[PDB]
Amino acid sequence: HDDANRALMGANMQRQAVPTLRADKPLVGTGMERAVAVDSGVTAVAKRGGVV
Amino acid sequence: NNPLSEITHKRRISALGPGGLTRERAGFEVRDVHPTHYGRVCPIETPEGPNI
Amino acid sequence: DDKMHARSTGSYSLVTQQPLGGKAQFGGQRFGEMEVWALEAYGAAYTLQEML
Amino acid sequence: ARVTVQDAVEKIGNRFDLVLVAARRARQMQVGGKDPLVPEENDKTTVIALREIEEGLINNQILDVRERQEQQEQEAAELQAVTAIAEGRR
Amino acid sequence: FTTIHIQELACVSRDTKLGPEEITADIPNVGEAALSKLDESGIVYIGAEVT
Amino acid sequence: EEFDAIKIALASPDMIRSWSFGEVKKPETINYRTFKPERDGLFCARIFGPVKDYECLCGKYKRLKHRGVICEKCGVEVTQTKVRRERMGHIELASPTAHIWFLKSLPSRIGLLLDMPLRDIERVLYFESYVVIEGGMTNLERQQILTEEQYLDALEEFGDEFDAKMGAEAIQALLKSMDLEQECEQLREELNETNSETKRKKLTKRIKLLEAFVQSGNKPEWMILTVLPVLPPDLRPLVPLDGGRFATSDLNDLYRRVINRNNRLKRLLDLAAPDIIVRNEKRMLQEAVDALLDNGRRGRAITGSNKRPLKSLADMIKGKQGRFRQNLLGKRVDYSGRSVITVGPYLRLHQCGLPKKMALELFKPFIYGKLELRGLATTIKAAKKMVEREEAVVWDILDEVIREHPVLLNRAPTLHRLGIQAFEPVLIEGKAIQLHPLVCAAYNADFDGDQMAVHVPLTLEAQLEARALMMSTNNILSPANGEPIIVPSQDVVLGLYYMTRDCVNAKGMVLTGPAERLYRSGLASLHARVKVRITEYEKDANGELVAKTSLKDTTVGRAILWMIVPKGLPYSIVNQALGKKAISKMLNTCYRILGLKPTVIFADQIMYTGFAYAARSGASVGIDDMVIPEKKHEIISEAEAEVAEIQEQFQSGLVTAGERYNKVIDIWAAANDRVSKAMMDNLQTETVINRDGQEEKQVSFNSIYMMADSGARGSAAQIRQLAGMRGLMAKPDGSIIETPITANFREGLNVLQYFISTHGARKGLADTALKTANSGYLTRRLVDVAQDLVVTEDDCGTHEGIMMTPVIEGGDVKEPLRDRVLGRVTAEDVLKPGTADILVPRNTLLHEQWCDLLEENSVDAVKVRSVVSCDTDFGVCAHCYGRDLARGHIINKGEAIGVIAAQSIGEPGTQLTMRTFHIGGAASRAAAESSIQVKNKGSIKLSNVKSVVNSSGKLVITSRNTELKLIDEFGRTKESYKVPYGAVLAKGDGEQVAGGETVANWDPHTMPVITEVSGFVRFTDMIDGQTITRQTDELTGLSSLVVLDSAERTAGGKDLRPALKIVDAQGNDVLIPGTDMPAQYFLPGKAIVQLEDGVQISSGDTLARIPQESGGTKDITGGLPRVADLFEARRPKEPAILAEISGIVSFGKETKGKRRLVITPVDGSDPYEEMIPKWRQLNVFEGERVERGDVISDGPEAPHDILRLRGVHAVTRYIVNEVQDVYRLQGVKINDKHIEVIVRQMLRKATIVNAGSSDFLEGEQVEYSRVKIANRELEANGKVGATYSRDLLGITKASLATESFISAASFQETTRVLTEAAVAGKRDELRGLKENVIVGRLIPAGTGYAYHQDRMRRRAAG
DNA sequence: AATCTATCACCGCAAGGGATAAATATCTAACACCGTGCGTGTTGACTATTTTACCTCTGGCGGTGATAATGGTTGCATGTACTAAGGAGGTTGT
DNA sequence: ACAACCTCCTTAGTACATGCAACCATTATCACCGCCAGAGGTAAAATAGTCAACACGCACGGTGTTAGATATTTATCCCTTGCGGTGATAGATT
Repeated sequence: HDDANRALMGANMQRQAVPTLRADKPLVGTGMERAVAVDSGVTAVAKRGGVV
Repeated sequence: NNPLSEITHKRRISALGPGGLTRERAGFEVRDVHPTHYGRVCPIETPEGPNI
Repeated sequence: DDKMHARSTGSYSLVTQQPLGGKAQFGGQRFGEMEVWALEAYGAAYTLQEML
Repeated sequence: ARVTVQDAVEKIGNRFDLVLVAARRARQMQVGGKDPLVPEENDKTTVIALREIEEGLINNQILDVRERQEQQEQEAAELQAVTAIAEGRR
Repeated sequence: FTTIHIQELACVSRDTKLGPEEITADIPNVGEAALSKLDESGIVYIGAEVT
Repeated sequence: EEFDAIKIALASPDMIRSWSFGEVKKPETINYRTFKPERDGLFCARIFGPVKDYECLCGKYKRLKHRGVICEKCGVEVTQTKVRRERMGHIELASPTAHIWFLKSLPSRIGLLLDMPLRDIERVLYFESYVVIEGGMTNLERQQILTEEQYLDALEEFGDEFDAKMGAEAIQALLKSMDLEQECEQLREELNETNSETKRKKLTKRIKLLEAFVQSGNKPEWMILTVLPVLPPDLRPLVPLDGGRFATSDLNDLYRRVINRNNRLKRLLDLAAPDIIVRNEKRMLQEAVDALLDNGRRGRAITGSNKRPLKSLADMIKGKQGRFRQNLLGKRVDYSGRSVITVGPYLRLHQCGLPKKMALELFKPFIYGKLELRGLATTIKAAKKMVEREEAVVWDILDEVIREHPVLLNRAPTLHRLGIQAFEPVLIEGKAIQLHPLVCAAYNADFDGDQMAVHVPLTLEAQLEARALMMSTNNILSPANGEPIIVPSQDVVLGLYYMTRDCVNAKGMVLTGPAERLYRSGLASLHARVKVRITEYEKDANGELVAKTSLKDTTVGRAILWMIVPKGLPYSIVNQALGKKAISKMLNTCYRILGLKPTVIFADQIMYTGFAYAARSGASVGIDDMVIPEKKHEIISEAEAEVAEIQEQFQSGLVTAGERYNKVIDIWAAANDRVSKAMMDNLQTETVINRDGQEEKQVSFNSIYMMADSGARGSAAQIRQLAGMRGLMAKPDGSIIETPITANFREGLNVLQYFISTHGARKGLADTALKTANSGYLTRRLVDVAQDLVVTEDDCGTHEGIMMTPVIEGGDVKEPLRDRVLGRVTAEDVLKPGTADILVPRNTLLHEQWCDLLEENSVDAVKVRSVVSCDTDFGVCAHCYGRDLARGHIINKGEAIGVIAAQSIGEPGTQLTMRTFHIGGAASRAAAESSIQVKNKGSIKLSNVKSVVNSSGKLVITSRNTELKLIDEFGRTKESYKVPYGAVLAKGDGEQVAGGETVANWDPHTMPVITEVSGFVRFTDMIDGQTITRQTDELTGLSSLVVLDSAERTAGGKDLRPALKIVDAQGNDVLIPGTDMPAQYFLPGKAIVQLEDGVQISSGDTLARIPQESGGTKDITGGLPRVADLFEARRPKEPAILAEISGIVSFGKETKGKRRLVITPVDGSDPYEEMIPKWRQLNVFEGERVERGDVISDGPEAPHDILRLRGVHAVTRYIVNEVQDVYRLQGVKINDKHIEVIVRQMLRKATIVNAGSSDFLEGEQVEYSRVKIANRELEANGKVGATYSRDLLGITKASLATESFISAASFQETTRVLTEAAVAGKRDELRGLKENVIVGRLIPAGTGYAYHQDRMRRRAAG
């Protein structure tokens, strides 16, 4: 439902975005909202697992 | 700026330097799209202005 | 937030006695050739001579 | 008047000679405090300079009429001896 | 939508004919409240606010 | 009294010793255990002055204590550190040596003093060969070259009076023995009866150089110098650094390398070494000198370890980075700043918002400058505790500014005046810049975190002129025409449109009230349909009030606007829907009639009026603001089914693959345009259910439609993509694709529809991001040529002028008389009989209502004054421009037309080469330009008129500016419409109407070119090829003829006037009834004739057309390159000939490249010849025979020859129409008084074609303000002189040699310019604008025009 | 510019809340004493403050080596888009 | 006799505007080591001094007692609240 001239902006505004004091998730989404949390280790993940 | 930006930064694809050209000494060989981009290189995840 | 850059007076380029320019220099900012064309077009000679 | 100002151009018919007449009042206030004949209504010196042609009178162009004649009505008094001075050139 | 940042600023003491250069707080009658926040070595404390 | 201006020559090897003090002898700058900057080297204090302030080396003269001395102990001066800025050094060159800008400077300069191979003059300077120099016991003679291995015995009988020698020494020696008391006077007798051409194309460069040397004080020795002057250290600022490192940069190190090479060349001569080592070191020294001068240009560059070249001396001048552009014509500035723009809706129009700590920063000179002047701090030192604190005492000190102080504001890059304006502070929070909403339009403010800049004026004079000249309230209008651009802005005008729209049911289908508090009484709306008698008034030109009264059909919001409207104009103007389409014209009407203050208040108070109600409209974009036509289903049963058989017809053998591409893309266009019809019924009316008690089929309240009918931001090209079909796109090659988007943004886009339209979007956004340079660089070079037109004078005596017309392309009225004539002045006593037989004398200022009296008589031509019809020296005379368009008055004596006109073209070109191309993801057009329709009960009044009745069934208009007034039952006009010539009427005069009712029509692309009279068809003022060219089709056999006028013609008939005709049973005019004169119908080019001679037709029937895709203030469009040579003024580089002799044509005298045609007149006895290009296509071979210039080949007519073969007013009447009509197709109606500037400044030069006894030569093109020396003394003392004229030199040539030459040095190609400034030893007069920018003076416009008048009574005392 | 009747309400005038200041009682601080120890004084012997003298450091800088060594390096100015100028030379013309 | 003209020769003159962020490296190359300077070292005496001795003598600070202040407690007083009775407002008219 979007023209390329604003899809271009969407592909950059999400990148110009910055950490904030009370951050909150994309409620609408694609599924990448959990991949992009792990694709640089910004969330720690159980590389073996067990009991904390 | 935030995690999504560094995650895509690590997989940026320049068209420049010895093997391509610059922002200045270049036409559309470095800026436009060709159909084999399908499945491979998204035509909207670029900076804006003359950097397109 | 980072870019509140005004100036009364400050740094000067020894190479030309003109202001330096830059936030990283607390500089003075460029009244350009196009900005001169507006004062020329207005017939505003004292505001122009002020910059010069 | 501060609240819009181009009407001082249409008051005369031109726009930069306007600024020379304004400056002729302006310097005589900013470097001489010379007498006004209308108030300011907070149009501070930058625009008291324009007030002079919102009206059309109080630069020295009417001191050239007033104070320059206060001399010359002594020249009229004294004309009875200005003859002897003007005869006494010969 | 308050954001949080971490930024860096630095200084030097050059090789003089002896070797060191000075670092202290003496700037008398120039802005005294903008001095009240410093180490013996003329440096702010970790944990102090500054503006 | 003031120092006048500046003069030039070159640095004579002797005269340098009047400015300098010794050899800058060594490379170093320090000495181990002492800082003492090197005694005799690049920091030689004995040559350049003291080190720390006043400080000599070695002791005894330091601090402010000692000054005006020379220290004994090391021989060093005691002055000040900054004396290192101009106490120059020198270096004695151990060879005569070049200077790069006389050799690498194409055309170059050394050859123009020797007339000997420029290819190898450089080797003679590299000291590779010998030449003969002087004598009277000659045997060889001068300029004979040699090697060196012979000379000997003849010296015993001839060796008293002859000499010959090597290289640069021998060239510099030969340059002693010419005699200017005899050379220059004899170089001119060829001009009597005999002078040639290519030898003139070269040697006039020398003849001009030598005459310019004599008239300016130059000397040819200055080509081949023996001394390098040395850049003063403070311009390359030699100092140490705290990091134990030094300022050794570039403009120091280049001199180390030169000093070293020259100190070897010295030692090698001092020892008389092998001459090999001397020859190599000469070549290495010239290499290092010319690389120090202009590094890189000598086919090589000098570099350092981080690979880079070193900055040359010429990199302070030649290209972009030079002083002219980086430090003079623009520069870094104090009392200034920048920040992000923010909308400030409570700022009144004269105001701007500024954070308290930014006001503190910008006003420090008022604080650290008044505490010490009231006692409000104990000292400026202690005050640090109080000023940085923003303490109470700061704010009296700042109201004493703010309460009457004009801040300046800036939105670079300032391609147009309104990008800079003046205001008044308001204090605020934050870190932004707050910006009044009506000027946000005038700036083009783009709120994506882009910025604006701020400048404080501090002189009393700058503040006086800022309020008088730059203030927003005092510059409201478009300089190109005169609509407001300081204007009710982006969503403000949806509020005003909403207050002025009305509805069915409406919470008030008819209802009224006052009182905003009644929006809280239970039942009200701004769409509720008020009616009220309102007595209403209209100010006359004399100042009285034409009182009126009327019933109204209106709303609460239309009634509230009678609070805001300046009630000296009538309520009935508000009785409409005030979108961006309409609202500007209320303010425009106020400006035309009431006065400035009334028009400002009416613009300002509309702002808050918009903000009170724009929100309460509830207008949105959302999923059911996106309706779709159901009957799209039926349309898909047509278009996709038409394609389905057509793709079989290709395969079964009834189409090829190629026509099939068009024959399917056209069907995709027809599918989009079919759906686009159903779309508008559903979007605008489809409430169907079957009344009574149902079916409110009203005009819709869909927001996406309202976003276009308000003009807020919407268009038909947006609506197609949002309510029916996105349609078609371009590929990266620019042409259309067989792959449509049959869906719209509510139906969706699949991966492929996204991906394909993304290619067109990438191409368009990449052209958006690049093709601006092809307009901005041109705009920069344009101002250098354009500047000098300050309104200086009054009538200039030029009793001549251009025959301008409405824009009538033969078969449309694309611009009426009004818009083009807008406050220009007549040049003849114009009169046209027709309806009121009006006469408008010469020297009358044509404000709009002079045009109204002419348009009733359907006036289609008027001789007017022109910015080209202007004799005035540098400046211009008021009659040539008449009325300013931005301040709005009879144009102020001091207004700078030159820069205003350049800006009026450079901005809209650069603007729309972005604002159309960022859209390439979809394409469509739609139009309605073909009919006129009545809207209420009334009676018809034909006006401005002739009209006829037609045997083929029609009633038709036959006049060029025609109108159709609508009247009530009693005599009140209620509407009027312009109506084209050839428009078919559906009504008679005094007939009756009810509304919903078409009353006139014409072709979608044409007003059909139509007859008054019945007879045979004929042609007149026409010749085939030379005025018209052919087209043909089948069906019955068929014809058409394209008309040709000013881009297209041969020499033999250049200025013909093509005119269709109606005639008797054999011969001549069926004279026009009631105006009994020839029945002849004149046209421009670009129209197309569609009936021919010997055909026979009726009154009110047709002969010609146009393929006019209408453009407009919509659809949109964009482009530029075809404009270029209309301002660079050459010929096509391919002379694809159109022949100059009729019918008898052959080949017969072929030659060693180009063809040679051989030709003869049809009844003559006299053959001629033509040189057609080597290989070029011919559309003819043996039988295909025509008049003087039909399509034998296709070469378009050269723009410079439109001057040479039609004259200055004729060429102006087409350059000021073709470029103008590109901008008219963009909807940008620039008045002709702007493109006339660029034509005046190609006409800046004035040809001269023989010698004399004044300003007179041959082969010359003098600045016109000089050559008037002819009339200035011929008419007073008789003298002797020659033919003189005017030229069409392009911007790339006209700029290179202005008299304001201080400006021209900034043009670029700065070597070509500065070498001519050196050759002419040139001496300025300060008469443009840029010259006084460069010398930091009052610029010769407005408030500095008001100072240049004093200089004009020093230059004229007695 | 004076008159008032007839609004929406402040006055008409009862109640009651907090306040602060009185008196009491607690706190601390200012002092005066005492004791400690340091920087109160001259004298005297020490040893190394400075000077000059002498005997003998560090670093100023001038001077130039020989079994013989005898055709060198140097990499990328730039690929585009324009087009104005000079350069070439044979010749078909001026 | 020269003139420019046909052709592709090469040359080389330019390439719009405002602003912010960053940090300041690579070379090798015998400097030889011989001489001697004023010149480094230091012993013994000038320009003059240390600080330990035994005296000298004083200031300062902490322990003790006293002083009075202050913050508490108490209780008084006034200014304020909220409602009510009915006020001459607001402003239309004289």
